[PDB]
Amino acid sequence: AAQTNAPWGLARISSTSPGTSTYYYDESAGQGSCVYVIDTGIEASHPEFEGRAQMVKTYYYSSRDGNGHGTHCAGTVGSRTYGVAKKTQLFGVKVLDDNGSGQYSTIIAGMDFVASDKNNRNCPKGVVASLSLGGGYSSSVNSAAARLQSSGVMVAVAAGNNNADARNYSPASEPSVCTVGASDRYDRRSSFSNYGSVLDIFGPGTDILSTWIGGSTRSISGTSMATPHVAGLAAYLMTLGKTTAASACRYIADTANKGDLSNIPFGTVNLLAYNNYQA
Ligand SMILES: [Ca+2]
Ligand SMILES: [Ca+2]
Repeated sequence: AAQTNAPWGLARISSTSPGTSTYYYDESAGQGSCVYVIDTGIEASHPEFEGRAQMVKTYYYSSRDGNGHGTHCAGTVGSRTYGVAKKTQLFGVKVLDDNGSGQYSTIIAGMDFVASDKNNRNCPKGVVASLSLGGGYSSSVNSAAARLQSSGVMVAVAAGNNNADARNYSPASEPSVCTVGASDRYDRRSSFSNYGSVLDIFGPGTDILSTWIGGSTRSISGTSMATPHVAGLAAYLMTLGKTTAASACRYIADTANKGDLSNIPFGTVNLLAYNNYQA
């Protein structure tokens, strides 16, 4: 399949080179996989989700996404126009309030929820969790991410937007998950992207068009706009049978575009998520 005039990030993950406009992908499109978006929620009614999104848990008074952040991230995973995995099932877990903030205890609960809840769901191609969030280092938060991974979920987390070593941020610094940095359309490390030895992979994160609340769309930037690219790619590869929840981050790194990025500090991987699609 080919989506012409795709958002640059989708085009980028299906090319060995920057500057293309077409997103090439296998038409299976992550069908039969499930991605939990742990965030501010998902506006499941957005036409772009085609009924494939639903809220499954909230830690606040409502399950509504009153911010937009979670809806944007979910859109990059699996919306029709803006998504990597256009036929995946999306599950919303609202651990962040409508200002985009959340307590560590709640974020941990949300992770533990997904580890259990997946057993109530029909996801024959496997399960992914996308965590576009984080704060300062916490062993408790890291441990929760490690548990979720261990339970058989592909966990992808944002590296953070501090232009610093991700070792001092959680869940970014948990080694056993997939820690995602951000790049821009000219293959530069995004100016804000964290870096460091803990990063597994980079994804498109600067000027990312996706879904927004009120049935709208907008372009925003962050390591968290890169995280769902990798989560969606994982789901896509899992549907294809190329890899598993336990091994997908490694597989993505194995098959990444190598050395294409600039302003990568010594000691940080120079690896850009790539679907290696051959028609
Ligand atoms: Ca290249
Ligand atoms: Ca890792």
